Amino acid sequence: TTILAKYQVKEERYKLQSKKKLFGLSRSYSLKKYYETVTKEVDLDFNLAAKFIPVVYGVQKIPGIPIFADTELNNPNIVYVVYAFAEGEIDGFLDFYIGDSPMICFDETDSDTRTCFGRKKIVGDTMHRLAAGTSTSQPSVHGQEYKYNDGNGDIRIWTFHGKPDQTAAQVLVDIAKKKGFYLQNQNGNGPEYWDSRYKLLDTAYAIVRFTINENRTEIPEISAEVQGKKVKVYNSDGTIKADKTSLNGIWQLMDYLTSDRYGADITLDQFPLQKVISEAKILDIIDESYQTSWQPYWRYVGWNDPLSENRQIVQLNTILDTSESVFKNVQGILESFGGAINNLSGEYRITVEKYSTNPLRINFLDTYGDLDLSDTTGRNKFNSVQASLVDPALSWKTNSITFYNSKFKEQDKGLDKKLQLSFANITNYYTARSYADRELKKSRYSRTLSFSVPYKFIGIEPNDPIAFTYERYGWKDKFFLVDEVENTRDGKINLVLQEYGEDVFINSEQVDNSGNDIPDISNNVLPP
Amino acid sequence: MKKILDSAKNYLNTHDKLKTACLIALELPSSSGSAATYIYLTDYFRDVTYNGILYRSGKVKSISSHKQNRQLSIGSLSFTITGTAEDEVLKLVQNGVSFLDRGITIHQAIINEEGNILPVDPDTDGPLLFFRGRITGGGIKDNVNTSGIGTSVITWNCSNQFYDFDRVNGRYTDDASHRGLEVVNGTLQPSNGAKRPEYQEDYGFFHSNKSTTILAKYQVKEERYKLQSKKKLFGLSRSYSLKKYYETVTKEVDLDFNLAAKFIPVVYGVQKIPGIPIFADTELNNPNIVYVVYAFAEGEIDGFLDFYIGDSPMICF
Amino acid sequence: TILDTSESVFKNVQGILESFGGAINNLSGEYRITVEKYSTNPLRINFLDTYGDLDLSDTTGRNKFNSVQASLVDPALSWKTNSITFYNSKFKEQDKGLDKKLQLS
Amino acid sequence: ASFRDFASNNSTAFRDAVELALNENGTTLKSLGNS
Amino acid sequence: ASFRDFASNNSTAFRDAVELALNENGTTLKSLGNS
Amino acid sequence: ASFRDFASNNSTAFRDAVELALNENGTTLKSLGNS
Amino acid sequence: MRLPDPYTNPEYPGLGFESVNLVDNDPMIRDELPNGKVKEVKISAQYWGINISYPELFPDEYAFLDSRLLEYKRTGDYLDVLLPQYEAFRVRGDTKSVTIPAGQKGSQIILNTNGTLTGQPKAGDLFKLSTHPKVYKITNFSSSGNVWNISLYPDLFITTTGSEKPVFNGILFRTKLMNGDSFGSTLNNNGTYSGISLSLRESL
Repeated sequence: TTILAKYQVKEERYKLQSKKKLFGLSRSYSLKKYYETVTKEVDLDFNLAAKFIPVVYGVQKIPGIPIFADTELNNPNIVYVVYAFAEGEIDGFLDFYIGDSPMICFDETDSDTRTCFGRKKIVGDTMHRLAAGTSTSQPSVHGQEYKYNDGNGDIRIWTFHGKPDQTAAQVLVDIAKKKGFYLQNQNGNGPEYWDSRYKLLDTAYAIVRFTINENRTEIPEISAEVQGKKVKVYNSDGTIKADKTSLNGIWQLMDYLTSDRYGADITLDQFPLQKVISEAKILDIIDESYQTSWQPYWRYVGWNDPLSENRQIVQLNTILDTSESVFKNVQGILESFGGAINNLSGEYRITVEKYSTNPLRINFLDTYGDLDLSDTTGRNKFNSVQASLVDPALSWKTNSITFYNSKFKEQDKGLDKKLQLSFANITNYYTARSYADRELKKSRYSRTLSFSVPYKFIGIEPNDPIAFTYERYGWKDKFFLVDEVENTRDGKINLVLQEYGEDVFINSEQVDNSGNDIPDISNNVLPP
Repeated sequence: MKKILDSAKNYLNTHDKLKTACLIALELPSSSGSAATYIYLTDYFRDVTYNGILYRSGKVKSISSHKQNRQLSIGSLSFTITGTAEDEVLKLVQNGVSFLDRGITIHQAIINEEGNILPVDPDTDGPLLFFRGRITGGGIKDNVNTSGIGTSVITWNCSNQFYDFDRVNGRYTDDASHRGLEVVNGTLQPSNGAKRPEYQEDYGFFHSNKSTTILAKYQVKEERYKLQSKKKLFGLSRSYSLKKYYETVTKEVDLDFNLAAKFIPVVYGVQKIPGIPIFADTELNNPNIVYVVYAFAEGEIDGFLDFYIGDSPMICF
Repeated sequence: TILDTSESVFKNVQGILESFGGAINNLSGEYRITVEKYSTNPLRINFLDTYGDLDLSDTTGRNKFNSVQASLVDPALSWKTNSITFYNSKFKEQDKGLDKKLQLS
Repeated sequence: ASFRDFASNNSTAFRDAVELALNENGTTLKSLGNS
Repeated sequence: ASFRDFASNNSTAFRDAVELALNENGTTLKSLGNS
Repeated sequence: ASFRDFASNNSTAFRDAVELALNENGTTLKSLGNS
Repeated sequence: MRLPDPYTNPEYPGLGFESVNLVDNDPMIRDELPNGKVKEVKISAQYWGINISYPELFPDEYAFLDSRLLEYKRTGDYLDVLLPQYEAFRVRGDTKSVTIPAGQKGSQIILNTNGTLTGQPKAGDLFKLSTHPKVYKITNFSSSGNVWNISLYPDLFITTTGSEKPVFNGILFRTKLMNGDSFGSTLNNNGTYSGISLSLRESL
């Protein structure tokens, strides 16, 4: 960092962008406090939490942490600096932000303001277009060199993906072999300055080479859009597919939970594969509210082929700031798709909210006689929702999703009550809108029920469908979802049910926001 | 000091055995907002007629204690119905019914020797008010004992207008929120969610999303996406410490990740506030002439006293 | 005053109060605004008119101060912060010269 | 006395009873996850 | 047991009893309004 | 009632019983010294 | 199983109830309204409770009794008892040819003897269905020729399926012991077990 600071502006001398901008708005925060806490850049001279390596699932933008910086001996204005992006075996780098302008320009509007290649809108061009020269929409290649000249200087990247068995970069080894590094000669070091031991295992990085000259007099802040760590997707038959990253939340959580390198080391033994596989398909249900054609930034929202469906109900492109606690990281991965880690009955069970046509029928005469109804309509029932997300349609800025409901305001005597939300791991606008609509629908059912059942009915777990039937009330097979379950050693099970509805899980039709994208074509000098 | 009639001041001083009844009048939780049905109830053993309204008896069991401090707080009250009426049970446990903003008024009535209401409140020449607020909550507690006597208690929860302390009522600078847009069949049509019915054809905040990015072109590299904090000092109480309080105070906020900086403030008296851009565009044949619109404050203001072009006001000190 | 509307209604009301005293009261039906004041005809309560219980509690520590220091946004400056600080010789003659400062904003 | 053991067997009730007096004003105990 | 109802009828006492053990050190419960 | 005096004589037990239900999740009462 | 008694084992006359307490246990959600009206809701099932007290038991009789009780505690089944005060054989005949039409719920019941039974079951006597083990109590009787209309205190637990047969004699309560946890017997110097008593309770 100190060596790199010499080739930077007085400002941004010792600074780095925050890895995660939005993290999640819950009852632990207030609107003012939550939106004031979000930071853009952190100083590296007093923030030891900014030097932790993040892990990315899906297409997300992350800053690069320098780990090496040195110039050539006889060409001191050529500086090699190494930035470590992300953790684990990533699919590749989609694009590189040299300053605040990506190498692949957004659309026609950004093309007429600077020297750029390809289009990120509709076409979905990727960085590999720099080497191939054709229209390519797939990530970089491990260890391949890319040449980018925008007219102000030459920049070469040498993208490296994470691998368990990486070899040392040949370019840096070759330079260090001939005593080519300036500070290597200054301090008298030999070939050991950079050697075959410099493997950098399990860490993706890029060796960006700068040619500082009359025009690019400073090293701009480097950021990249990675595609994320590959995850193991388990199939029902038994085969194991781990070749690409997955947007499914359950697979991302399973990867985070079974990794002893980052996170907790929960072995695959302590997991029922069939239950997890069945629950993944719940998040894999195709949504029919919007059309695939309505998303022009298809490549940069996690999708890989516009022809395919790519219309899953919940899709997550997440950044996990590894400097956080494991408990808080898991708690943040959940609450983005529902989810409830359960340690009952031995294994770790992942359960998500769902509707079933064959729930378990509990009559009140099957209980122990106690019953507590509690509906807190105040503080929990809302008529409209306002959400925010980091949308790649903009320059990874925040976009607000706001809509009202005329039926819910016709009810409640026209009272104005707004639900405030913020999605951290969702980047697709339509998915975020659907999730906000689901939360707004789910807020209208605020009524819980608690009772105890005998040892029989053993096996009840949270987020299970149960039909309650108490003839004294007007209840005949009323839909409930388990919220609290307690098992005693004397064969008594205490339950707390949460009321739900069928309408919660149907998707309302929406319109396309494809024409309301605002690329940041500023921050650069316009040509004559 | 809630003044009391001198006539009541004699009865409350001479008579020792006072027969008091609490007259409850709660709005029925209804599925829709149409009409306004009221259930009138009393704690007395016989029905009590007040202003021609028969407050029927036999349902209410107990009422809680209304406490009010000198610190702002929700005023919670809890009155319980029998729970074995089986006509009040269905109203509470009905499906698809909401009582988010249903009110309740409770009177404190004193009965005379002849069975009438002793006038106390001077303005109304009737009984006092015990509590008037909103219904926020509820529940029923069934307890079936396998040997003995079981009990069931329906408890309604009440509070004042500030029950939802985590509620942000504000006009966020956006078209979708200002006009209350909602998809009806296949288009985003304005609805009744707008604070006024005349807001449905107001396109003032139409170009507010791109105003900041367009404006940033004509600014310094710093202050590119920034805005001054609307309120600098907010108040030092026992909830803060000196160091924390004076470190929290901020001068400028970034507009690309602070959605709370796009809310419209309300100003009483002479105060300095920043302007939130809602439109910015140049002329066609004179591109160096740029029109930018800043929305200062809310409501009918008296006027603008001065404008700070940069950090220097137009009218010098 | 400036009311940052992004705040909650509850907190905005709680902040408008405590600037002039004030206590919103929902007792006796209506909303009543009461401020601290002195009266020459207060209501006379004798202890024999009570129910017999009585609790006296004086927390002089953590609540009694001899001097005050406050701050405000003063338009005399360029809307910057100005500090108002003054002492009291009588209150420090009492309390055996202890230095205790009240901090306000 | 032996009250500690008991309270340790009814902790959630204590938490709820505490959070029920802080909600009188705008304070709540779910604001500790930030810190 | 039936202790929950009781505690819900004496919440302010619980709040005060809690804040009386946090004042031993410099902690107090009035520092939640910020968050 | 006379429960206030008692609770004021057993405050530390209340504090511990509270902090024992907040540790179920990741919350704890030692995060008030910051504020 | 069967609780031993002088009818099953006449060689042990010490067995046999010195005093039997047939209690009625119907839990109810009773509520006393402020207006004077008392409202009670029946939800929990009703169950007869039987408190049996034994006279001075000699060692062999107590050996038989506690052997049977310990067999009960071992195999875990139910313990049937036959109250003798309700053993007045007031209805002769065989009840197999008596049909109870299906689809009947509530206290009332209609059964057709088809001219088979001789004797009228007066109010206060016991009644029990062939299939279900619940024991009812006749409160009123009215017959029009062969058809009998009987009103029972506890509502019919199960709706008649058209095959249940009336049982007007030899009615056994399917009970469970409630003194099992701590059941002691004292032996006097006279040679008899004194103060042997049972607190039974009908199950289901």
